[PDB]
Amino acid sequence: SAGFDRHITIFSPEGRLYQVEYAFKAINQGGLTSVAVRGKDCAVIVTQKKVPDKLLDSSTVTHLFKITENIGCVMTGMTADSRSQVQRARYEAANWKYKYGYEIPVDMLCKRIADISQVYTQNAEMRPLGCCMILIGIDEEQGPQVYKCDPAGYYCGFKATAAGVKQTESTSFLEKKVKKKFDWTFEQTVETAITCLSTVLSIDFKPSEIEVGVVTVENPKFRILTEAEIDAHLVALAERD
Amino acid sequence: TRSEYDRGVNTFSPEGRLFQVEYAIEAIKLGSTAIGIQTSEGVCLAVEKRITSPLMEPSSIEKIVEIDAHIGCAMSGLIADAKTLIDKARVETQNHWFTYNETMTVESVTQAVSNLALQFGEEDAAMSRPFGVALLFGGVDEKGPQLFHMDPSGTFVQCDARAIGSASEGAQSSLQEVYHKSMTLKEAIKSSLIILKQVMEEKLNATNIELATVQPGQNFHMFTKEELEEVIKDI
Amino acid sequence: SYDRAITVFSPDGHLFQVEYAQEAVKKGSTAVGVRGRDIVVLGVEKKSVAKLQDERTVRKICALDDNVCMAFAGLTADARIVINRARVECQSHRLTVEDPVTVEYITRYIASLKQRYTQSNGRRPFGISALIVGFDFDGTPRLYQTDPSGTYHAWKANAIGRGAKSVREFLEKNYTDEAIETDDLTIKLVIKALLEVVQSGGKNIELAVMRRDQSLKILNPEEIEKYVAEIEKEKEENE
Amino acid sequence: PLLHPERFVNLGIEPPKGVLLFGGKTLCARAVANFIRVI
Amino acid sequence: ATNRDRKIEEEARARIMQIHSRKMNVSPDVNYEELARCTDDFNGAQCKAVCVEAGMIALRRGAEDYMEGILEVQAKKKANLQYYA
Amino acid sequence: RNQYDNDVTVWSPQGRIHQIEYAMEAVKQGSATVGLKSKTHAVLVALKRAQSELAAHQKKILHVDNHIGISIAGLTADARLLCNFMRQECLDSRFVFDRPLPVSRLVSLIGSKTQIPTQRYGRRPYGVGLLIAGYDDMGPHIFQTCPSANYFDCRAMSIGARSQSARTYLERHMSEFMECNLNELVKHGLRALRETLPAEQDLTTKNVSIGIVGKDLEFTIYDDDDVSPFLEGLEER
Amino acid sequence: TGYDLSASTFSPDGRVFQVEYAMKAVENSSTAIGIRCKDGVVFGVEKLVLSKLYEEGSNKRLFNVDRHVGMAVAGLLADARSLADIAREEASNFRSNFGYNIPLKHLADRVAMYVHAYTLYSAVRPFGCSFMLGSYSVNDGAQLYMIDPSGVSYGYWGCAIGKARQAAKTEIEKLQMKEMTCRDIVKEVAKIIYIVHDEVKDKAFELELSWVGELTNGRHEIVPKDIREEAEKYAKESLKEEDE
Ligand SMILES: Nc1ncnc2c1ncn2[C@@H]1O[C@H](COP(=O)(O)OP(=O)(O)OP(=O)(O)O)[C@@H](O)[C@H]1O
Repeated sequence: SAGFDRHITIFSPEGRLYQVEYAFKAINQGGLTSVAVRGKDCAVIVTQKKVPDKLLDSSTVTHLFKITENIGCVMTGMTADSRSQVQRARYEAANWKYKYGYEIPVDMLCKRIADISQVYTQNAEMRPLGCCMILIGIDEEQGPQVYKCDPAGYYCGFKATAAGVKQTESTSFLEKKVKKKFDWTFEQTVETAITCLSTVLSIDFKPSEIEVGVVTVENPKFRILTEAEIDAHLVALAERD
Repeated sequence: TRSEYDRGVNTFSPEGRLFQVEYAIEAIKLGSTAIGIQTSEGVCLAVEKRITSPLMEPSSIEKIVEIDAHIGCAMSGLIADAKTLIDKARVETQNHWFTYNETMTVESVTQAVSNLALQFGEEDAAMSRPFGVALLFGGVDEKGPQLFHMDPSGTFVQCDARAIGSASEGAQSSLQEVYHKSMTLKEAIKSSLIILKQVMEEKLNATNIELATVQPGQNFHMFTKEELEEVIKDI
Repeated sequence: SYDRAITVFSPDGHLFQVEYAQEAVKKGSTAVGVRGRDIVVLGVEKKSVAKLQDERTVRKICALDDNVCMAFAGLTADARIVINRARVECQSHRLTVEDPVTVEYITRYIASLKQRYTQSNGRRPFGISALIVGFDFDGTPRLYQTDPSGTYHAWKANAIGRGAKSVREFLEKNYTDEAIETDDLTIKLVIKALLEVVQSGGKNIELAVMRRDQSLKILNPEEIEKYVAEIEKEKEENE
Repeated sequence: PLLHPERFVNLGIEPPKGVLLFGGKTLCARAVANFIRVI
Repeated sequence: ATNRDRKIEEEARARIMQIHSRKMNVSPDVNYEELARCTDDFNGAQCKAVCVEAGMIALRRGAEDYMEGILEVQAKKKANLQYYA
Repeated sequence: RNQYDNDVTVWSPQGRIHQIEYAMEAVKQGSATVGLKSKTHAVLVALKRAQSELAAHQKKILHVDNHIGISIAGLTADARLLCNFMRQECLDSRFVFDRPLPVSRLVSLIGSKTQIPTQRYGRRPYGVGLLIAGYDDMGPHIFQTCPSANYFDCRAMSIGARSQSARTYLERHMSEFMECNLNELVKHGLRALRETLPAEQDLTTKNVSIGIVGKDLEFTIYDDDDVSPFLEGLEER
Repeated sequence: TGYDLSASTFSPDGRVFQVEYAMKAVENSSTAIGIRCKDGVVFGVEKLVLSKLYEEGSNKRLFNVDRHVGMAVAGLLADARSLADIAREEASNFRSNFGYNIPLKHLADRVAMYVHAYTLYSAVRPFGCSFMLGSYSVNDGAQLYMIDPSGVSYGYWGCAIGKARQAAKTEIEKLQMKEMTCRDIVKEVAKIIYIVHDEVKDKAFELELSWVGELTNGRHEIVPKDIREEAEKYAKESLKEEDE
């Protein structure tokens, strides 16, 4: 049962889409990693940064994008596919706002992206672009929301999650943390995410080798934390641990 | 190794060759032999008709056909491709007459037929393989009598005397030996019929050949049984 | 691997799959056609059917117009499609030009249809052969034969299908102007040529007759019995 | 290089031996000889 | 040495040319630099074939001969096709 | 190989496409042609083939809009298609702008057109090498274009089978160019073609084709007797 | 392998072998470098004249896509020309659509869009060439970006693409680009090209430069003859000094 692997629309005798599985393997190929966590009234995403040179422009190099004025996303996997998916999400959000008159709910945007991915999986026209996309936002009613857009059209909502090479270990640590006092403050959730990254990579982060984005009920605008803010949080949490 | 470079008309082999086009050129051979000869007095076409069995009335094996009142086309290859290209030639000649109110030159009409045959796999025209047929257009125009040979690859070239079909290689040498620039139409007819008798399975007698002539004067003419017998008397 | 593609050439220069379509034609019940002075006749083998099967739904002879008939040998569904399209185009040509279709014109159209279906790669050739027998608008017993490869010729009498070779040889031997001098000798020749393949002679024979400016007539089984009796009497007398 | 192979050494080229008749092989070789028969 | 721990993966072609033409009557005017220029990756085996065919042109055609030899190593019989190429 | 050269859309595991190379090899399957230019003239000289002594020689130089001509080396089909495209483009340029089309822009358009098939599996690459000799306000231009959609601006170039000898001759004699009359220019080209030809044969009025363009001189083609003034004065080896 | 054919099939590892082969192909051509000085950007390329028959300026690998953007290519020159045409056409659309000059970051994003669209499908092959966009403007400073067959648009202070990219990057790293001016960064670029060029293998060689900066009024253009001559003279002198 080996020939059922070179096409996306061929079912294996056991009923498996080896091409979509390989797409997930490609998700676990960018090397980088990212984590998202939602607190009582805020959500925060933090992703490993890799700029192995003084020549690269860290300003342009990034993996966080504001899909709209109130929704942010972190990419992982192939960078070209990541940017393409980000632009598609931006277009979908703008189209939603134009058509219906109110900003796209995060779950809605995630669902539309999932539908596009499923269409690509079903119709043998394109390969399923291998990027995993995590959205964070503030819903006026349900509070913070965090979602995933894996390259198979599955879009379950989360309390906290991680994507990339070390997603399993990050998930284990995050479930350990969340099983006790799942309700966290802004500082508490930022600390949980940062310490999850630090322990799972077995290293501590300088302010430059890390990116953080935040959305809060008080300030429901996706904001990228600056070097000063991230360094302040790092030092404060390390001191007070 | 020649099994992956000839699955399509648009695949180049390591020698940089279109093997499918070459294959169609090979297919040209299966047809019966035809000989066209150009002379200052006109052009003569003679074809070995290949009646597979009597009871087939001869007016269905169209190896020589008429293009306008000033050209004749001799065919060797698939009857289907023959019919398609003959229809194209007739339509193009009539269109040119309609537009420019003149008679298309033999070179121009052969060029138009070749232009049709060019489209191999171009997704812009719908044939997908070479037309396995070789044509000889012998006609009369302002440049005097002329004869052109067109092959499936879309290539056309002037030929003061040429032979195509199954007996192509064997007849080309005979034409080369017997050809001197100045002849008469009767001399060309005699030489062509002699070559046909040389390279024909059957005994050359009345039927089993067709003979046509285009002269600076009377239009394209098909020699009937009477004239065929008259010439065969003293080929 | 020089096969299984309508648009691929072989070293000898063959289109093997249209050749295979012709071979598929060769696996059909025999159908003979002959032309007379003022009568054109088509005979066809029946092959008989199980008693539980109705007969009016099985057709090997079909009138394409008032002055043109078509005998068939090959795949039945392809036969139905080709005959339907041929009738459609006969009427369309009558519309376009106010003159009944000529046998040569209609057979050329059928040949063009088959050629169109065999040019491309996403189409299967019409695995059939047809005999078109008719009377031109000037009056002439024309008979043409069309093959799956889109090639059509004109004959005086030919047989297609299983017994094509043997029946063609018999017609070759016993076809003559005196043998077609009148409008009954042609029918006698047709039954004679079909008897080398059919068994009963009357229970496995269907004849269609076209007379100048007269509609097609399918001969009755009793008439076929009378004719075969006449041929048997002639044979025994000549013995 | 049967009647005048010394031309090769005259021109400074070494006349070699060993030719592969890969492919009327038998009678063509016999005519070329026109002898060492082998089984 | 194979074809599938410490593995090992113009000027050289010219040198090979002179080495294999050493036992010949090569004329000094020959531009082996030009010969190596007109190579297009032809390896040492092709250089050996070129020299061997130069010797064969000495045999037949008497002996430009180096250009013809390298072309015939390329095997440019060219079998002129009916279609232009 | 054997699984990376079955179509132009697949990369071999070496950073190379094999169908493009196959086309660039097919270009060398045709008869020799060469081109060059002076400070005031552009010229092409080519060896028109003869399929047989009876059949006349197939035409070689194609007459693009009067200020441009081309010499082809490759499939007749692709050569005709490209010639028709050139003629249509030049006619459109003359129709929209009341002045001739620049040769540089013409060759750029040809390069893009030949490049597009080299990416999508919908047709094979255009198997022809083109020597475009044109005259614009800037001056005479000789361009080469290959099936791989690469086009060069060449001062004196050769293409087709056995082009190395002509290229070497042009390399040696390039110093002469830019200060030669038209007769000397055609003599240079004819000598290059003689060198590329094998020794035992020669150039005859029957089998040689010449094309010239330049100042106040629309593209002119000489063949058969027309080339006699050049060959007659041409020196012998 | 089996999964390398076509660019629409993932290998079991999750790698698009067609795009990897495109990267390999681009890392086989002549080298190009660019540097973003504090108030401008400079491109240089080591063109390889494959034959002396070619005149000077043939195979121009430093195209200009819209007046303010220069584009230095490396790899398959056919794909390079096609991508240059696409970039010009996108810039023209942007200017028509928005009545103002196209930002280089946005232009690079659009061209990466195009390249990734090509690499996605299975009826087309990935672009077999990389390139670098550069521009300078009063309201945007100096920008430089590098695009590759996969279609990524990381920003850069400087970059090298082609055969010798790692050595060129190593040489570039030891420069004061953030503060140096155009008039000297051009000389440094020429020196770097002459250092990294391989004479014993590539034989022929030509040095092609360009820049866009304030001193050009934010308009890309080729180097003047005298400036290029002085830059290559400085590069030759530096090479001799290193050889000493
Ligand atoms: N060029 C030729 N001249 C003369 N006879 C020839 C020629 N080619 C073939 N023949 C005939 O072929 C036969 C000799 O061929 P031979 O016995 O060598 O077979 P072969 O083709 O080499 O086959 P194989 O090696 O496969 O057994 C004789 O009949 C000879 O007349």
